[PDB]
Amino acid sequence: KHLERIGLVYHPDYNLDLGPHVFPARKYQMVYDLVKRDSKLSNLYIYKPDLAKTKDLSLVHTQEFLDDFFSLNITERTQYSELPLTKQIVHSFVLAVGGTILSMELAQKYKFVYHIGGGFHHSMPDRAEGFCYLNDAAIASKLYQKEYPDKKILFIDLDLHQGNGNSFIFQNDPDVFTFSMHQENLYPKKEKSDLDISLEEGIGDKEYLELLEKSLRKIESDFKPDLIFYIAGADPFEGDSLGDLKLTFQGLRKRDQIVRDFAYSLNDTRVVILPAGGYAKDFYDTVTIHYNTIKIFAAD
Ligand SMILES: CCCCCC/C=C/CCCC(=O)O
Ligand SMILES: [K+]
Ligand SMILES: [Zn+2]
Repeated sequence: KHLERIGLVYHPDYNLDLGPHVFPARKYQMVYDLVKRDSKLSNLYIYKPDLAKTKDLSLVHTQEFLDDFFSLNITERTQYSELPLTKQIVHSFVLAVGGTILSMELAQKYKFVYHIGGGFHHSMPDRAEGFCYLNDAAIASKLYQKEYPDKKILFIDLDLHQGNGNSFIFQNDPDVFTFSMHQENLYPKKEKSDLDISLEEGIGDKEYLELLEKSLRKIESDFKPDLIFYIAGADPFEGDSLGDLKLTFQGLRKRDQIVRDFAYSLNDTRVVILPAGGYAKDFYDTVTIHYNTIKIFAAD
């Protein structure tokens, strides 16, 4: 009964100008600004992380990989990232891992924590890929598991792309369940999640949401989570420049509402919400979709 509805995590140093790169790495500050500009949401508490500890990074990542990451070294461990490797990028990723860990800690007092940052679901123990250098949700999961050895974690991954890093890290862990709905013909090389729904180009709201509702029933038939990481990507949007799925703004809202309501129906459960991707042709649509997720989870 102590639980408050929703808190936010953010750090302004997440934001980077990546120049011509496809990834809108300044989305975070504008999602944050839309929150600040809203008279309802501007009343939520915002928490700021410190840099994640290297010892915590090591719960998921190999020392060889961390050596290459921190030294800005170009090797097989870093060269598949599809991103530059600069001190600013290192700094932004280590802060964001700190943010996702903080979000998970905040789930002790909030039903929902929306992290305006993170969702690095392609990051592997020994190699970066898919614009992801460190695995924020995997690291936070390992910490949560040390705190609560009996508790269970569900990843609901509704970003356009499979959460392969998470599927791989948790493939032999019975206390973690990975669920993903993703476009099948895109990056990445597919791992075996606990439940994968392979989507075809052109899927619309009705079919997508039907598959989601069915999938959540399937999950709960097999698995009762205490903590959920909801990877609430913006990239299934019909206007996305990378994806070919055709979810509307209202479809993405309904998606978020379905996940929200699934959590509400499980009394002990808490949710950390992570934005992951989004490549709308209009940058402002990406921002708007993430803002809409916050508004959904914050709703009366
Ligand atoms: C903040 C600067 C660094 C770029 C952050 C990249 C985050 C990638 C997230 C997942 C990609 C996707 O699933 O579409
Ligand atoms: K996904
Ligand atoms: Zn994505």
